[PDB]
Amino acid sequence: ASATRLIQGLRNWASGRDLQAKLQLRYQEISKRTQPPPKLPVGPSHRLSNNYYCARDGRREAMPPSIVMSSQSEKKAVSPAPPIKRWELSQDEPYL
Amino acid sequence: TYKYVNLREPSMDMKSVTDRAAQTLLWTELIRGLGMTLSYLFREPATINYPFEKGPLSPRFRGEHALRRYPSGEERCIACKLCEAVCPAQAITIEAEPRADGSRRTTRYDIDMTKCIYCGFCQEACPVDAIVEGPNFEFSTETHEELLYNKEKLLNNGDKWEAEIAANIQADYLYR
Amino acid sequence: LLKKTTGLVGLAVCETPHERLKILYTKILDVLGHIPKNAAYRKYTEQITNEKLSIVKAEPDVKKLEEQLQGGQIEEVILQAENELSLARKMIQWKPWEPLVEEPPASQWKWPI
Amino acid sequence: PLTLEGIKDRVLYVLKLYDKIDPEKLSVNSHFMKDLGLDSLDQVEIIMAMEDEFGFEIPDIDAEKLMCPQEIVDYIADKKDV
Amino acid sequence: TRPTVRPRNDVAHKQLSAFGEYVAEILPKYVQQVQVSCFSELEICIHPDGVIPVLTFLRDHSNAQFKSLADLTAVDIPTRQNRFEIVYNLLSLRFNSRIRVKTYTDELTPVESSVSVYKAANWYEREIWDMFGVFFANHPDLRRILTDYGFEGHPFRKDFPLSGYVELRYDDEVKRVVAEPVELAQEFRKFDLNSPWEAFPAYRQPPE
Amino acid sequence: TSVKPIFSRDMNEAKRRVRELYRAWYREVPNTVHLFQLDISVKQGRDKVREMFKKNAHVTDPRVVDLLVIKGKMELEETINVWKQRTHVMRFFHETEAPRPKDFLSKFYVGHDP
Ligand code: SF4
Ligand code: SF4
Repeated sequence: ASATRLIQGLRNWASGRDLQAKLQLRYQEISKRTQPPPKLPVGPSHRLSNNYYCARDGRREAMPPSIVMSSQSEKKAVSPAPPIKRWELSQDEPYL
Repeated sequence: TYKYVNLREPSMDMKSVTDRAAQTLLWTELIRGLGMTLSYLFREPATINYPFEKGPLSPRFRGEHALRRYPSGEERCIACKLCEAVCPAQAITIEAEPRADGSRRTTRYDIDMTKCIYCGFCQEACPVDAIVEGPNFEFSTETHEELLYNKEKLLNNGDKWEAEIAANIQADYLYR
Repeated sequence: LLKKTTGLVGLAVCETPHERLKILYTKILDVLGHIPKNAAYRKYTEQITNEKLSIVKAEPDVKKLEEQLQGGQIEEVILQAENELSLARKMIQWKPWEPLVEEPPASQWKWPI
Repeated sequence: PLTLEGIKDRVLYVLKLYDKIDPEKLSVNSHFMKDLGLDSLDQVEIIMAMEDEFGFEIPDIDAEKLMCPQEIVDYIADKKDV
Repeated sequence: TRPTVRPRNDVAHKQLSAFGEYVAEILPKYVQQVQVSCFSELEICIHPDGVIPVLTFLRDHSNAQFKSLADLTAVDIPTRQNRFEIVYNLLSLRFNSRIRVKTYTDELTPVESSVSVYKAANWYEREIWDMFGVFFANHPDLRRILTDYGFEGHPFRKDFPLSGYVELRYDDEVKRVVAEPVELAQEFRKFDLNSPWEAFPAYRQPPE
Repeated sequence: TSVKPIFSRDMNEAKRRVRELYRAWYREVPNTVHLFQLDISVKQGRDKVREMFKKNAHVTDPRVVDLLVIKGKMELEETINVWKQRTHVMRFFHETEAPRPKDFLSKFYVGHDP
């Protein structure tokens, strides 16, 4: 920031870009190193009622894998999923 | 939702062909690169004056370990061995017995700082804020065994750095 | 219209994709006739090959053929028809419609142990 | 390859360069395994010493059947004119 | 069960189950089990004689196109007599799906190498040789890839100890880094962490 | 008891492969002593090869000795091509290791190992 206007103009000319609007050295625009204390929010399970753990038990709703075929009509051929939709080219900047 | 890098067919009129031939014969992009290097010649460098200037750190920083105390001088560690149960390097070794007033305290509290991965799981596992990981990172030794800390070294680090450790915990305990 | 590039590296642009797909699909069906009728590979591959061949014969355009064959570019549709032909020629040799060669041991796929 | 007696003498010279075989018991019909008391790998390195001397690669099927110096000189003769 | 439970993908579960039926009835010579997990992943459990037909089918079939070998893995399970579980993770770019192909071998039966199906497999099954000892027949260059050159044993087997059997140091007498039997200044402290109470009743194995 | 073979159908083909691998090592040992510039003699390295081959002399399973020949070819390939260094080749010769107590009484004197 302390560069004189001659060096600043020379530097902007040789780069081709305005370098003072976007300086890579940080100054007083950054956040203060001393912050106010937060008050963090709690999750949706911080309730005093209707909050039984068996009604929100993630690990216990996992089941063993359903065995489709085991060794102990004119049905349609299937794929593992539908085919992937063709990507559209970028409207923002296609390089076209 | 996709873009084509390098799918440009160049113009073949005499203007653009003479542009590209002038770029070849007169080295225009090379002077562009010289100009960008010259632009960094006249910037203030990003160099800090270590050791007289220090790199910026946050209160969460995980440096040298320390065993803390209550504001009475009583040490906080009550020998519960959660920190060596969670220590992913098994750098922590703890023995314990009831001391002479019947209190649950440690006799051994070793941390091999050369096993330690400095991940702060011990300070987040500790239920009484006893083991913390302080701000000291300037503790390089000259011998390997000077980094095999026993309880006396960790209590000296706690007594040494408590004025700073307590303020960093004061700044960061509401996120924890 | 002469597509300039497929975009995929090493995938050459096919000048006549319709005739190439017709030759590949009828050649898949010719090879696939050498498999027994109760083999599910023959039935499923005749099914999808007849569907793709009907789509190829019913659309003179190439772009709409790409949008309704639903398989990317037309040259990689050609490549997948080639791969299916090579697969059918290998499936004749393997004979994988036969019964199971061996049962596994009794707790082989039992997880956790 | 010129004379058979020279081939047999050179086979015996290779076998007396080999240290584990007693030169006293070393005869033309002295068996390697049950007479001289040799391991199979001893016989394998004996065949390799014969290949080093006579300059031709003896394969595996016809080196296992070489259990005495007479079999060795008969094999070297049969793979040549002599 | 909204905010904290992972939402179940029923559409992909039904689709992968139908495709598992498809693969099981096209290749009944080798397919032993087909199972879809609760988080919608399809496993095909095959006989090891059909490594090349099942993988070549999944690579080349018009309703499969699993052109990408994501990963190839052995898992050592010592209580099974075919203790090594060779896992093939395949990726379809055409149908935007993944399939798991699993087969088995013990220490002595070789698995047929799959570099004719996926050239990605060249280093993977070589790593399986290096780490487990599973020999892959008709491999181009099968040798070690990750362990040291004089290394004895296969480290990812579960009867192999954590620290191995030998350790290195420099020895100034012979001017050479040497291998000596391993001695720890501090032993790796084994923690019996398993709870004596059952965690998942849905996974309870039936008693004898 | 019907198992798929590796290379050998029975033990005679297996011993053929053991024998060819031993021939290959025996030819290689002078080159290994030269280009690694080992401080051993050629006879000493050949005795070590014979020791390593006699170590596995009890095996009666064709698949196990097929794998032993395969791992011996891998060791040979790492030794002919200079992939091993001098240290990896000299790790067969346990030189810095102290001689272990052999009889009952010296093992009793030093410690608790049987
Ligand atoms: S920071 Fe991590 S590795 Fe270091 S002592 Fe604490 S828990 Fe162990
Ligand atoms: S977790 Fe804390 S109180 Fe518990 S043993 Fe470790 S340092 Fe002591």
